[PDB]
Amino acid sequence: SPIDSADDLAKQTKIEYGAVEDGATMTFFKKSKISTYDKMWAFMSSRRQ
Amino acid sequence: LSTRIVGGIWWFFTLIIISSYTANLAAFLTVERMESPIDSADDLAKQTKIEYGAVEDGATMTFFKKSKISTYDKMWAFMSSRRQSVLVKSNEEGIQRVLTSDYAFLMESTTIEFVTQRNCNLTQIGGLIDSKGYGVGTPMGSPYRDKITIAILQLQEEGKLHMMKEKWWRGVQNIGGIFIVLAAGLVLSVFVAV
Amino acid sequence: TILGFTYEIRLVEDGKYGAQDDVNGQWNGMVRELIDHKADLAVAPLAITYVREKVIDFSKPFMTLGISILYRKPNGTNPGVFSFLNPLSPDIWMYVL
Amino acid sequence: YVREKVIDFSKPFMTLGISILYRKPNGTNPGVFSFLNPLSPDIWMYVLLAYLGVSVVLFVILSTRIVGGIWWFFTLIIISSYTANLAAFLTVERMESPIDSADDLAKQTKIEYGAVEDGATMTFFKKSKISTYDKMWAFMSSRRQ
Ligand SMILES: C/C(=C\C=C/[C@@H](C)C(=O)O)[C@H]1CN[C@H](C(=O)O)[C@H]1CC(=O)O
Ligand SMILES: C/C(=C\C=C/[C@@H](C)C(=O)O)[C@H]1CN[C@H](C(=O)O)[C@H]1CC(=O)O
Repeated sequence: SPIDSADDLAKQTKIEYGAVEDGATMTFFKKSKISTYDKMWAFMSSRRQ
Repeated sequence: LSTRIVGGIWWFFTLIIISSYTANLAAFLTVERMESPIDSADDLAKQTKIEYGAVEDGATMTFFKKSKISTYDKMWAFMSSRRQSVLVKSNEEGIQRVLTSDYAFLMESTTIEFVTQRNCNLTQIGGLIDSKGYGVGTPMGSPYRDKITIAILQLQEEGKLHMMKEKWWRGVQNIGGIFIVLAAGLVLSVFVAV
Repeated sequence: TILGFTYEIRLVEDGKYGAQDDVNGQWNGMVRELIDHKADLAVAPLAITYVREKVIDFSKPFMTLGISILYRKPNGTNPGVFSFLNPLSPDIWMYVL
Repeated sequence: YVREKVIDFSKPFMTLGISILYRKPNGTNPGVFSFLNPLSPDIWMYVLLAYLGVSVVLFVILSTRIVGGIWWFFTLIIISSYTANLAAFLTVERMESPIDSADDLAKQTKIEYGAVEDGATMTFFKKSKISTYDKMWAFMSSRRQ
């Protein structure tokens, strides 16, 4: 289905997603313990390059 | 000769139309039947579209604080992230938030049983996540300090506390429309037949 | 009926089943009500909490329960005729006409 | 190792593993003895009334062409709807599968699964680092009571 949330961004790994390396991004969900943002952090750190 | 080809063209054109309609109807019924509602606490532990919460100032929040379940820990992390935004103090504030907004409210089974007897629009999800007792504190040397397990336990065995508990809160369609359209077509055919 | 004692049921002055403040360490609410010269005897259960069970003579709970989720339920129906009302456009029915 | 560091064991006379006992999927066999394996009988009563109305129309009687067209479209819509419902039921049947491994049990939370209270199996799952067994142990600790 159409995505409409970051939860479905965490669910769907076919669409690649990331952010800026340094700054507020990649630090907010790095320290976060919410499972959606933790899975998104794991996916982004898997594709850090 | 050409009229037979014309009728065959209409025949498989109508076949193509009804095959497309059958495919769309099958897709709609499949996506409707594939959907599932919330039926566990792990649904709230994973899905973050529906915001949730509890009361403030401890009680359940203390069990969130010292949680070791590692899914209840995720629920505590989300609730601490949304402590200032989506969280209420009393039970009635969260209960109306369930009815108004897409909100789920974590409570004891007694109050949830009370509001589901009160309103038929409410439902209970999940079993006993954290086993919680309710009692009455007692003086030192009080008779009911020992008689909570002796006399008040005997009143519970006689069900008088259960008598108070049971005293206070106690306890097609589109096819028919298609048939209506068919009857209207029968009416039109009789009106043509006059 | 157990004892025959006299009692005056009264509202609490804080309105809280109070926990502590970790910036101060003092325990407030009903826990402070048992230390602020009202009743050294325990009164309120504050449900079950571990430090609340460390109060002077916390009795056994008479009632047992658990924590679950209250959630409103969704409901919907499809009355009338909806074979003509597919997610496909009515211009397909115009093409049929 | 929690028992080996306290008392002494011999060499094992036999070796074994831990696996899943489950009820066999043979049984609950659908047939015409079991009711409502096809759809609801209200639609069948409605099409019996439709055939009765068609017989009434043929009794009381260009116009027959549009009677046949209306009957053709009505029956075609009803059979297409039954086909779509049957296809949706078969798709949600084949979409689910019987459990074949531990991760298959870990994904589907419809079937409850646990072990013996404080046994060596639950001790193994508590001290497990693989994510499938960690998820299964998290599910077991969720329903530990
Ligand atoms: C896009 C961006 C920085 C990008 C590149 C360089 C200059 C850096 O990260 O230092 C900013 C935008 N404002 C953010 C902040 O204020 O932290 C910062 C990173 C972000 O987008 O979160
Ligand atoms: C509403 C409430 C706690 C939340 C906020 C304030 C009012 C407080 O007691 O500090 C209480 C009511 N009785 C429960 C208890 O004794 O633990 C607790 C919430 C509940 O679990 O229903």
